[PDB]
Amino acid sequence: ENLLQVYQQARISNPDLRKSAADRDAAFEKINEARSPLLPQLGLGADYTYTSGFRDYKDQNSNVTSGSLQLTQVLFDMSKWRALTLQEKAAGIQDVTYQTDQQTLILNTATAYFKVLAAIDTLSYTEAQKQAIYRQLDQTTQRFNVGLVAITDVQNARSQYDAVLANEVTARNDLDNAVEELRQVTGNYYPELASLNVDGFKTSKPQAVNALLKEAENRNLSLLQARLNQDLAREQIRQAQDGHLPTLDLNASSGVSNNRYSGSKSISQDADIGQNKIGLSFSLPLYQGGMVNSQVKQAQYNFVGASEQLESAHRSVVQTVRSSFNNVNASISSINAYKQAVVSAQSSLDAMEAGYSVGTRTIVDVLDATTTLYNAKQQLSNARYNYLINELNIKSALGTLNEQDLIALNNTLGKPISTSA
Amino acid sequence: ENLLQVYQQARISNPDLRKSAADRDAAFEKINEARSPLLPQLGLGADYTYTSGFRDYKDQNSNVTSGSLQLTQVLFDMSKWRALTLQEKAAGIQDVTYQTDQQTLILNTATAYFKVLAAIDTLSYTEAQKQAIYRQLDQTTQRFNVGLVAITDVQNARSQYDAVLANEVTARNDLDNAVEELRQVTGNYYPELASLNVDGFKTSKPQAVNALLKEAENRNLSLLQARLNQDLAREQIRQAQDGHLPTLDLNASSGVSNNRYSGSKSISQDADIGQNKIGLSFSLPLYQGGMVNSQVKQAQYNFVGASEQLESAHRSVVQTVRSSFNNVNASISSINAYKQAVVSAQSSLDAMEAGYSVGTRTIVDVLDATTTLYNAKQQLSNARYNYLINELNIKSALGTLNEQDLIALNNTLGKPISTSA
Amino acid sequence: ENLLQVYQQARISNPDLRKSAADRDAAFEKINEARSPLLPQLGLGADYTYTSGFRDYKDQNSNVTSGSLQLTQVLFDMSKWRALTLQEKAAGIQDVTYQTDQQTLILNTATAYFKVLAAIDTLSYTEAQKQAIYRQLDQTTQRFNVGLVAITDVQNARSQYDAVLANEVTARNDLDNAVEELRQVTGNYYPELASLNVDGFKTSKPQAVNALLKEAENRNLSLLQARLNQDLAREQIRQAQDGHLPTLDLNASSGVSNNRYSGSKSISQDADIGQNKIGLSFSLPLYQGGMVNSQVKQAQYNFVGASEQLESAHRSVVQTVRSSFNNVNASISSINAYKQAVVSAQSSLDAMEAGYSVGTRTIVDVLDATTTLYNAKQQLSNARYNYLINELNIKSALGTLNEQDLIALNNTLGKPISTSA
Repeated sequence: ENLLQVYQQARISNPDLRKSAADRDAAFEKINEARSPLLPQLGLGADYTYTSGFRDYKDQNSNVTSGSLQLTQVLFDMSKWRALTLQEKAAGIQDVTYQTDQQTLILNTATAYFKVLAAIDTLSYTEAQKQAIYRQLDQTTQRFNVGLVAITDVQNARSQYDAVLANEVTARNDLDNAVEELRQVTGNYYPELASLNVDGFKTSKPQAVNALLKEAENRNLSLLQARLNQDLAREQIRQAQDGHLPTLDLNASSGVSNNRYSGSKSISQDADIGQNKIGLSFSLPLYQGGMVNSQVKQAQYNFVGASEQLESAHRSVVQTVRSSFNNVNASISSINAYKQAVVSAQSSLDAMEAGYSVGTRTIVDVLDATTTLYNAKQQLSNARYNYLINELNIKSALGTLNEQDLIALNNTLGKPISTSA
Repeated sequence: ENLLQVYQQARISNPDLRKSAADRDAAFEKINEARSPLLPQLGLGADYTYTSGFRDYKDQNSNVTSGSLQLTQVLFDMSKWRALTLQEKAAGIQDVTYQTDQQTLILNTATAYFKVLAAIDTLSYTEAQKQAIYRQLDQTTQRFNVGLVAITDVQNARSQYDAVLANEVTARNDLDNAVEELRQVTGNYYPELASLNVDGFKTSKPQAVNALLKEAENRNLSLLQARLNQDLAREQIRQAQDGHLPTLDLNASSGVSNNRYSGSKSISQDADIGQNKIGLSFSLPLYQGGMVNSQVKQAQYNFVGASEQLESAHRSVVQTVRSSFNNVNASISSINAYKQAVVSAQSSLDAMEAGYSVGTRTIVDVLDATTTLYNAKQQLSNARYNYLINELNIKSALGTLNEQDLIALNNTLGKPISTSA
Repeated sequence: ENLLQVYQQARISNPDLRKSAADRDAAFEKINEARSPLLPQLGLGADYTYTSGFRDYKDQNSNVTSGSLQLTQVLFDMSKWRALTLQEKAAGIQDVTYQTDQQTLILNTATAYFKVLAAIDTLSYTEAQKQAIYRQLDQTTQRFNVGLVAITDVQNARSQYDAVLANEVTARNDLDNAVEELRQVTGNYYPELASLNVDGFKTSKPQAVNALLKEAENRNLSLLQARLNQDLAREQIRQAQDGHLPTLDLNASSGVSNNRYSGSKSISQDADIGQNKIGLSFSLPLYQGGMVNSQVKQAQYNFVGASEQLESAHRSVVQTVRSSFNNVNASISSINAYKQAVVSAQSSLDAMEAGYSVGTRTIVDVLDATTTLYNAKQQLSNARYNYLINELNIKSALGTLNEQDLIALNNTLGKPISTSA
């Protein structure tokens, strides 16, 4: 149909993106799950015991029926506060991952679309190669039936034709499997896609690499995730440090009991009482053997690990940006080179035909020139499509990949073409 | 030896499969580990305190020697029941993974076997190519020593011979490394394997793709694992919902104590008592700040995630099945094409020899035709072996991969051949 | 600059290695975190309640102000001891992983260095190929302007020149991206590297494969990690078995309270008391429903799993060693073969030039011979560099990879060469 519509259908019906969204929302709710303990923790309890006497208390039994409405509340517990902040930061991380999955979806959809298109172009060029080989083979066959050309040329052409047939089979299989991958990405089978407009296709030199690097270190996603994890490790250090601190707990209750002491020797008086109390509960772990002073060092070493992960991510980002810039410029230069190559190879094929007419060159040279020509055409098409893919990879490293780049692309796509075979 | 015996030795002595089996059994025992808490939790305790008086209780000491035979039991705790069911479902999942590992073992063993065989065939064809090149080179050398052919042809043939030597070295290394991988899979080194019977080799068109897809969505393993995980997520939702519910606990004891109050101001009476009691313990978390109402939403979002994983698995399965069907048909068509190509290339080589005898064609064309012929033979052999591998991949996507398919294959294998070099 | 200096800069400024070191130290501190509980666990508590009377205790209130200096200590708890030993073993495992990361760093640095060098050599040979093609094209152009050669040869040469231009573009891009990867590894951009000294380059047959296998099974790192995990599983079995055992706990306190009973019906006497006690606390889980007898079976099955992982690691090690030995010998044989091929191809190119002068051979054959010659040169260079890489892979499987092997290598490197283009 088109690239934009394909991305729409994907975004609407892609499961990996939906799973990342689910995880994001699950984290944003784990936030409340962690806020819970800082809120009142009202409860309720009961009991019914039957005490007896095994020795020295013989015949002194009892029948209790107790209830309780225990309530709890936390006035100072920094560990829970830090866990809450940690969960907020993890939610931010999962949001970043959702963004990354959006970008990955756009990129994979475009990659599959252009793989399908390159497969179509390759199949068409291979079929054209086969047709040209068959034309030459038929010419030689007729000129042999009359008595001009020898069986040698016929057999050479037959061999080349068979090889081309095998290559065509391979190309058809590749095209079908590419359509299947496109389906796996989007969900539907596309019998007609939007082709490329080479009559107006043009390449634009990318922007300065230093500006790309600034925009990347500012807006990239893996780097952002790394620095978020660094902040998370800092907060973990603080969480561990908070182990040295006290923990208040405003308790409360509405206790009630119904004692019914029984037995012969039972002397105590049956009492049905109710006890309501409200009090605090301090705590201060003076010493624990080194749990806190060890968790702190662990958290500091994990913070070091996160800092090093951040540096590694910066290096990977620089590599990605530089490689994408370089291979974009390379795709441009190769487009130009393969254009010149196609022109020169068509000229050389005409010259080889002239020579075969004369007698200098041989049909094998003609067929090799034809193969070279059509291989050059294939390489040119693949270079165009790789240029597009590499532009997208650039815009991905920058984290500025969105439907707008896909619109800029779709502006390029022109007439439709079938995925048949 | 043969493919069936190789698979037997593997299944008997493959460590990855054994590890998956170990994990399966570990889960089936974690079942009982989780059933435990629902069973009585009898225990035993003791104590020996020496109380004193810091202020207002001075000279009022004590010496207690207490014992206890605490017993516990759970009459209503849905969280534990749901954990038990969860562990049962995880055991089912691990069983599915064990099945998947069985299939993967069969497939990897066959892949390695056929890689070794293709390496042997490639090495043999390369050696034959070298021998033909040397025959032509010796013919030219003699015809030059007599004074017919020029040094030019000798040097061309020498160059081609050297290139073939290098390719032969590469092929020998590949064969040896393939034998080593086969060993890594099975455990033993195989100096004689069972070759292919091309004199009776034939290709059977696979069954309809729609029937394949039905059988796959019914019997595939990744899809089954995905739906099992979906059910697991449902049970997790119920487990979380169960947080709103009460929790009974039938307590019990046989308490005994021996108080020996000491001190000058000690007025209480020394008592050696025994207290046996049996009672219940209700519980009802009216409010907790949102822990349950948050765990529930988390579980619902994880259920959504599992549903999306299931859809992704369905898509991947469709892709796998369609790709396997397509590349099977492609292997058939390529077998036929490369057969025709080998025939035509042998004919063209004979024609080039005739031409070199005449004077039209040149020795370079002869050697290029020979190289084409033997490359075509290599491609044909590799196409056969890939057809077999792709049949196996089909039967894997369907989840119907077992020793029976390997027997159907081994029926194909014929005379033995050595892995030497 | 050089290989040794590059490895120095890497080791000093590589983030992955630093992260592995951080994890190692974090484990060696988790050791103390786990030793903690076996040490005194002094604490401190307080309380302030206001009891009332709901029914039958009306007007019998209270105002307590309690304190406590609870102390704890563990005299027999085998679970904690086994956890301590487990953490020690995990620290050993992480140390092994740090060693593995050191080796991986050395190997990746060398791989990137030699990839860059091979890219430089390939680019230079491609530029030389282009220059030779242009020389032949200019000769033909002049001989056509005078009236000797036909437009046919001119066009053939033009086509070949264009193809070479495209290949040169690809090579330049590959070189730049390789330099970028080298940067990602080390941290700095290297405009001048140390080239290879082919004038004294030589290959040494590796040592016997059986000795390699002994040294590997003795000093390899994955195998060592596997057996360490096996021992860890044994200790886990013992940890689970320890669930049957008792658990003493030397309690202690310095309790103090200030009761201020209030109310009209309040008859009890206000008391400000202090209670200091010190006692033990036994424990003996006679029955638990099968938790211990199930954890034990789980640990035994996990021990089986670790044993199978160990066997798999042994097999993978054997495969790695045998493959490295084989492909080293293959690199040697291919070096020799490609040397002979380069010599013979240069001779054949001279012969083709002579023939074109005569009239037998054609310019297409000349250019094909030139392409073959320079492809052979590329293959020779790549074979040298792969021989070096495979020597390093050998020394890696043996676990004997260190700065000394890099020094042995750097001894090979000679004059410098630029990474420009």
